[PDB]
Amino acid sequence: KQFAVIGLGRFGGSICKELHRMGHEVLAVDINEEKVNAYASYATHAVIANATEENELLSLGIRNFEYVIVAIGANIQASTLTTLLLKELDIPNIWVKAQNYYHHKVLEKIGADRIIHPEKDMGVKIAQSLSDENVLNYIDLSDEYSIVELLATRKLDSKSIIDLNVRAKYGCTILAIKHHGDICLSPAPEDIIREQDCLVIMGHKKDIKRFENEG
Amino acid sequence: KQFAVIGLGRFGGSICKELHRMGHEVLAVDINEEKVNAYASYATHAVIANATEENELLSLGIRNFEYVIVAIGANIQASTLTTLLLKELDIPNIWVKAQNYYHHKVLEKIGADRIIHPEKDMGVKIAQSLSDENVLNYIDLSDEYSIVELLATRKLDSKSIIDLNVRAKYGCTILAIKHHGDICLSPAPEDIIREQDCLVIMGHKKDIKRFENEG
Amino acid sequence: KQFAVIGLGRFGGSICKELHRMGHEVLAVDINEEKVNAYASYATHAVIANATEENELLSLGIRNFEYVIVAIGANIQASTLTTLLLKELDIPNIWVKAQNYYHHKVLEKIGADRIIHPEKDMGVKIAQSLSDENVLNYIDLSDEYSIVELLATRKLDSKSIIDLNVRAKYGCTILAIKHHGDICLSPAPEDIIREQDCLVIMGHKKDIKRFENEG
Amino acid sequence: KQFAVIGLGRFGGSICKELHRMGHEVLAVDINEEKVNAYASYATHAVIANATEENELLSLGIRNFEYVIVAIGANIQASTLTTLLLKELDIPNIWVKAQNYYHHKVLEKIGADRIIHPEKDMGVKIAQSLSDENVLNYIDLSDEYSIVELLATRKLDSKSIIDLNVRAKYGCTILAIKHHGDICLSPAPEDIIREQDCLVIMGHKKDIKRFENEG
Ligand SMILES: Nc1ncnc2c1ncn2[C@@H]1O[C@H](COP(=O)(O)OP(=O)(O)OP(=O)(O)O)[C@@H](O)[C@H]1O
Ligand SMILES: Nc1ncnc2c1ncn2[C@@H]1O[C@H](COP(=O)(O)OP(=O)(O)OP(=O)(O)O)[C@@H](O)[C@H]1O
Ligand SMILES: Nc1ncnc2c1ncn2[C@@H]1O[C@H](COP(=O)(O)OP(=O)(O)OP(=O)(O)O)[C@@H](O)[C@H]1O
Ligand SMILES: Nc1ncnc2c1ncn2[C@@H]1O[C@H](COP(=O)(O)OP(=O)(O)OP(=O)(O)O)[C@@H](O)[C@H]1O
Ligand code: NA
Ligand code: NA
Repeated sequence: KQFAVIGLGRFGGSICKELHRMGHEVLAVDINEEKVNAYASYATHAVIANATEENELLSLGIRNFEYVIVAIGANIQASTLTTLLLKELDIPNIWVKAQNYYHHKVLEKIGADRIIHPEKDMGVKIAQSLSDENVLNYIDLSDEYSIVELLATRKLDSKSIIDLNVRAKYGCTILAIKHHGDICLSPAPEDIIREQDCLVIMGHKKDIKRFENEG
Repeated sequence: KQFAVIGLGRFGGSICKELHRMGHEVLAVDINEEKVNAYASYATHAVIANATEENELLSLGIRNFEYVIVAIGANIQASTLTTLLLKELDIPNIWVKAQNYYHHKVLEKIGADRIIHPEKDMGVKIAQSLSDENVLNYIDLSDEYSIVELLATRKLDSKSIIDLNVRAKYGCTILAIKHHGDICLSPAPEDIIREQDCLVIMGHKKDIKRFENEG
Repeated sequence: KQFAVIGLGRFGGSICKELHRMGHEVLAVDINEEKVNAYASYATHAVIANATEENELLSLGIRNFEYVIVAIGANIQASTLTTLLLKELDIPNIWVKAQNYYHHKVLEKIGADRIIHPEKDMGVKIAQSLSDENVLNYIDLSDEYSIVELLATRKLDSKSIIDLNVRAKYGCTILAIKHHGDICLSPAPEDIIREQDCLVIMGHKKDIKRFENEG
Repeated sequence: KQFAVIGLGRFGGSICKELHRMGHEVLAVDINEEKVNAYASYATHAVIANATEENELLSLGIRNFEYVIVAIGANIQASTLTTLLLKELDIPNIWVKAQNYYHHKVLEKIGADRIIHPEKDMGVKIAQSLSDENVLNYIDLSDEYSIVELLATRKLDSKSIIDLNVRAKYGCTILAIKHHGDICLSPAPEDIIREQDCLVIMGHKKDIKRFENEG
């Protein structure tokens, strides 16, 4: 797999550094000279180029990349023109970072395979942690079911798993308990719940909220 | 709970809209007139103010907010001077959006309770999906254990749960299977695995990668 | 018919002045204060507004206009987001002025009913007059047939229509002859051809060029 | 014929590409480095130069060109100083693209052989098509007579030429009928008029409008 990342910002530069860490061939393209010099050591190849130009895009050998990530999310004109060129060049996978709702609609029309909202998705996840401080990290399996990594309270100290009627009353299944950097995978009844550490739970979205308030 | 969000960007405006959707009192503060007019309907109170000024900050009644989120991640001077004022005003919870590694170190010194990297965290999660297309969304329970929502392949079609020796060989536990918008919570042996839909699994980080390659 | 012209440039301001001359209700929208003040007397209604904003676009009553002309041809971001909003608002006819080939392709994707190249079409017509000074104005009926308003040469002076074997040899039909501000519609054989005045001809594109060189 | 085009914009670059297509020697002059690199392949010779400088203008051998086209229509100072130099250098034909009415008056004073308004002429032609949707393209032979390429309506279907009394009542002559990419030159009575395709007509300006309303 050969990856090309166009636009070395906070979001684009993180993809370059992570893919280079995993041992992947990454082409880092940016119009800024200082950005390319900073990410020259964090990419297989770093080029100072304008992606809105077809002649400069063909000089990179961009047709040899299966995945191209257009991480420009503040210039709609630069973002939409780039993916119009890549779609014309028959790139199998174009992932674009969008800015707002209207930018999302343009990229969907001109054939962007996946459209990403990094700050919008994180802001929704952060606002869930602000509203309820008991949660630490959650993953939405669907619109009604989710896996929530809860934080243990003071009332849950010295409590066994069989004491908590999550399976019967709340209809939720405890998945894993982490104690002081040691994680217990699929605990069996019964285990004593320690102080304020991680507690992974799975259930309906409304059912987990009932467990937090009651227990 | 009263929340104040300072800086209505892509990240800050998403927290305002999500907290207002949940029914929370949100104060939206921005130095830009156009940003405040756009988010006036998505916040309980929207004020055009400079947060680096103590006199303007005290005019907002900012001492009445338990949570203040400083969502300025491109102006380090504006971000660090705001949280210095809020720390001086004894705000119990200050959550700051950082820009790079050096901005993270300054905010840790001047007393930021939680420091957030929205684009850096999403770029790491996106790069995991680029490297392995079988994964869809994952949550890191620890540095060695994670819950990965896999995507079913063609070889897993018409296969039962008991046929897959994930519990014995791979040491991984299947958590939930979603079929065409219908999610089965904690499936029992045995269930037929359908076509390319969601498949939630839990196990060691290295053990899940073995399951993807072999099966 | 109610027309809205967005962008009062050299091209947009000409549509406003011509439609207002014919007695049509024209809404002139521009983001520049000086442009609106200049065209306030040449439009039924002139508003200073940003067309990329949906709230400002709905304040104009833009849903009441059958034809909206987006005459912005130097800002691709402003041009493509305006027509995305108008397409979302179900405007029956959206005519957009494009900048280059790539801007033409974006507007075709997001549903522009007619795309106009004013300078590109005039430059092609002007370059035809530079290459052959005998022509004055031409209209392309098809890719092989055209009506060319020729200019009479010195060798065509004191020549009758029957003397010119355009119908038999060249396969071209003389349409109209203009003499000193007096235009003769469909002349009959034979009429004396005067000095260097207009001479409208119709025929194949290659056949007219043979007539110019030989006669 | 040797042509020089000064200013490679939307209008100037179209003249360069069209004249180069016809097989003419074109000198493309622009002050922008990126414009010259783009049109280097579409011109015989492309030079990065400032046309307001006499020393740079004489380095191009501009005295060897019969036609010079000054396609600068947004900088009046650059446009008027260029044609003052070319008039001083005794260029036989100087064609200048103007911006407004006052720019047209200056160029007429300092000796511009032909002054062109590309957006103003297209805006007038476009506004004629907006006012009456039956017309497609027209050419003004004079102030009272024109050739209009009409669009066939539903009431003109299955109608013969002799049925339409354009020659007797309206005083208009049908010139050519185009059917599905096939163009009939000077049709003879009688031909059946098909569905909504091109229909070229010639007559007085007021007489054609009567034909559209009645038929
Ligand atoms: N036409 C272009 N071609 C290549 N790179 C470009 C182009 N235009 C902008 N860039 C670069 O893309 C990077 C990211 O774009 P920008 O800063 O506008 O977006 P952003 O949404 O604010 O970024 P992020 O949130 O990832 O920090 C910048 O380093 C910028 O220099
Ligand atoms: N001193 C300040 N007080 C209040 N708001 C401010 C101040 N300085 C900047 N802002 C606002 O904060 C918002 C977000 O800041 P900025 O755009 O610099 O950061 P960012 O990291 O690029 O944002 P995001 O990624 O969330 O789009 C902007 O709307 C900006 O106007
Ligand atoms: N978002 C916008 N909303 C409304 N008007 C706008 C907007 N952006 C630009 N305009 C106006 O549109 C007009 C024409 O746009 P612009 O000058 O960028 O294009 P152009 O192709 O150079 O124009 P022209 O060739 O017709 O002179 C200008 O008067 C400009 O102020
Ligand atoms: N002094 C100069 N000498 C040569 N070229 C020039 C000079 N000044 C401007 N130009 C170039 O002339 C070109 C056209 O000029 P400009 O863009 O100002 O006019 P315009 O009327 O907006 O153009 P168009 O409608 O053809 O796009 C531009 O590429 C510009 O760089
Ligand atoms: Na950002
Ligand atoms: Na123009």
